[PDB]
Amino acid sequence: KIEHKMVAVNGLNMHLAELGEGPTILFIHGFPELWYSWRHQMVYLAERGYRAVAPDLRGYGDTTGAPLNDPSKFSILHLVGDVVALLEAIALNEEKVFVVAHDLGAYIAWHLCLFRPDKVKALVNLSVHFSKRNPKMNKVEGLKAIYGEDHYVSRFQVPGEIEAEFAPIGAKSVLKKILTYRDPAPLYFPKGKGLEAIPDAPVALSSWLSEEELDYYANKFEQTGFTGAVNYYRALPINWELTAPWTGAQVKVPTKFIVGEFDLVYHIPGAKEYIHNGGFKKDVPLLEEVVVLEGAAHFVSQERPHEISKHIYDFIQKF
Repeated sequence: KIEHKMVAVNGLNMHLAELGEGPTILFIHGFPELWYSWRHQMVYLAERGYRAVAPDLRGYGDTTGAPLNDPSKFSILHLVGDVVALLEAIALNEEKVFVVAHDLGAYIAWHLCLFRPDKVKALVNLSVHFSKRNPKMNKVEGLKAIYGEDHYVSRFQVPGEIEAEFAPIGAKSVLKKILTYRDPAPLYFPKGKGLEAIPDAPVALSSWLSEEELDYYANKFEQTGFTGAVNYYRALPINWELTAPWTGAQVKVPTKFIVGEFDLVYHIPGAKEYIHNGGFKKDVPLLEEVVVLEGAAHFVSQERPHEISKHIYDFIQKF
């Protein structure tokens, strides 16, 4: 079974979940997730001679030491810093390791590969495509322009506001709503209206999530709150300023990209065109073909654990 340790990483006490032995695979979770989201893949890959490592990121679960009052400490540079420190601590010998990441974890991973391609052998990213930096505006301003104030990324900007919205509702209901979400439209959180703006899917579609599995998540966020998680989104404006030096730069790491057909991120305007029609291959010259999972929504690691697990294995076996 899975071992859990606390490692000192970049001024954090970082919780790390470990299973297996062999070459290392670093798993980076998304929002609003935990090491626990990789559960199926850790097992599948450990049993096949890989060493699965999955941290809780800064601000999430059992990882501690990050000031919730200051979003700026959740900038993309801090995050990539954490990963690098982590790899020094636990990779040790291995010149290079395999990375698998989802959602914001994918965002972090892209930047890991931009900033330190010497550390990564090969990459599997889920949900979030490489996004070219828009010299005109940042993502928050861009998404707010298209979808309005109620767009979740906007509502998340001001500290306390979204936490206040969730307070009366409880972690469990909120997590259920999000994890179970299937619409390709983005989420909205209009002021005072709680979760009422989010449509429900047929209960049958979310059978992959179990009461037990949901409770794991609910119990963690009950104790930590959502501030650490949400601060990632808060740091997006600064992230734009800080990533200026990498205008025009390319990811030089062999990459596989997998996305669910109904993934809200896949349906950002221009995303499909960018992904399928060449732009994505231009920025990521070693992108081996894109995989779209038919009938899958955002949380593919958990919704389609076999398909995901197998794709990961078939790709890293090449190396």
